[PDB]
Amino acid sequence: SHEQFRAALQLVVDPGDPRSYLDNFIKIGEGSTGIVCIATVRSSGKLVAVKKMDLRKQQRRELLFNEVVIMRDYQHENVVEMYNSYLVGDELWVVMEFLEGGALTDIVTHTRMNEEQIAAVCLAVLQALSVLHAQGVIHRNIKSDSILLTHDGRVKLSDFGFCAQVSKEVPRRKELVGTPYWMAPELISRLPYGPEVDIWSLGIMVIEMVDGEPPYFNEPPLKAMKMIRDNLPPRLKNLHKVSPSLKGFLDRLLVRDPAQRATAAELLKHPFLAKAGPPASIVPLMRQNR
Amino acid sequence: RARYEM
Repeated sequence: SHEQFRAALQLVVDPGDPRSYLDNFIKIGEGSTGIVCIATVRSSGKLVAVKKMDLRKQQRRELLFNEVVIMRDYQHENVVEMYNSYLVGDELWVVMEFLEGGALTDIVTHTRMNEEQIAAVCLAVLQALSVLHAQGVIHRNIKSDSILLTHDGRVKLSDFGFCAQVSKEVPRRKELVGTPYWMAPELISRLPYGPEVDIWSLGIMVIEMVDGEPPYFNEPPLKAMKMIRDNLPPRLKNLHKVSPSLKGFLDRLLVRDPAQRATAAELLKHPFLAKAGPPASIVPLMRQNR
Repeated sequence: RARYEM
């Protein structure tokens, strides 16, 4: 079935091999689906990013088409740009925008964001999601690792490898997909679910930005899932430090019943987001400036 | 403390 699956991808990717125009591949990170490198475009000296995914090593091979569906149809300015895809041996390579400021993860684990900064991240994420959700796309992997920055503090949504579509014909999804600590309780419970799962996962990312880590992070993933499934919504460890406006915002995200949870469109009008600073306000958080 | 997907 692997040689079968390569042949299918071949019909959907761009022809050729980007090794013919890229130099100096350097691995800068990874996920479960594969690795991410920086590369230099030989003729110009421009930097790009390259995601490499081994076809043999996927939980669910069929998700790899997500990368092609989003790249073909669902582009926006708070979303990382995908340029080309190739089949290189047994790997799918995706050549994409290089976000040189790195991932929000490096920030939330090494410094404290203030609320102007938190609100700017949430605004940017929510702008991306309102548009995605309007077109039936659920990201399903919202967390700090999926949010990338430029050198000038602009915020983009990345890693659509786990996304799915919904429609009049297919209004809810059923698959168990995401990162344990960030999964919505309805998704852990295997209830059919929609875009609302991204809003819950966003709330967990707000807890990352306040506390440094998602709830139950000190537990094995399976156990954390049970606790999310069965308990009241998790609390901030640093609850005392946050403003009533941040807490009111967070209470609209971390609502167990998905029909009571706010939508991205609604959230863009919340007063908490009035505190959002410009991209400039994010710049000092980055490793290269700290 | 695993950040990997499922």
